[PDB]
Amino acid sequence: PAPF
Amino acid sequence: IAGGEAITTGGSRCSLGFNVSVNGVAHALTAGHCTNISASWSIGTRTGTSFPNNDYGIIRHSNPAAADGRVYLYNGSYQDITTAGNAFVGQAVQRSGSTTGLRSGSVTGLNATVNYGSSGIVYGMIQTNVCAQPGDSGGSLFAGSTALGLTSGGSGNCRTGGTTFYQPVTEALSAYGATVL
Repeated sequence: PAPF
Repeated sequence: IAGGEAITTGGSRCSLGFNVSVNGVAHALTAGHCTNISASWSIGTRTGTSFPNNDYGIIRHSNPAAADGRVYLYNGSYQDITTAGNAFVGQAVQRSGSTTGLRSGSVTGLNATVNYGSSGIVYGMIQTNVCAQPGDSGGSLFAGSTALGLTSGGSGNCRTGGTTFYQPVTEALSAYGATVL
């Protein structure tokens, strides 16, 4: 996951 | 400007979460990983930020008339927001954001820990099967007129689908003594  | 619309700083873009009031003064909630970038936004000045651990931040509006207490549905209509609530597993939700617009899905988990690697770890996130893409962060997670969260991050995209995590809005409102408009 990653920050949008 | 309403929930889910673009807010920018220099070349960066995030989405507005919810317009709120702090002792009668208009502010906007968005993601903390967005407000960490700068104090100066298209809509005003940052007055609070918390990322990582949490993922929320607040901006005071330069123009109080712009604090629209609704969410934009990207179809020329808006959803009126009247309250804030807590999500529950299986709840039908919608998300609005400036890259992908409006998308729907359901809550699949609560209090999830999310490791963003170099960006850090966030705790207590709402988990959903709604897709999102870069640019959608800070945007609104809601169910009808009840505000639930702010888009933080996830995996995948809106073509293949993915998993997304949201900062519960009630923690952000109590951090700042704010109430949704």
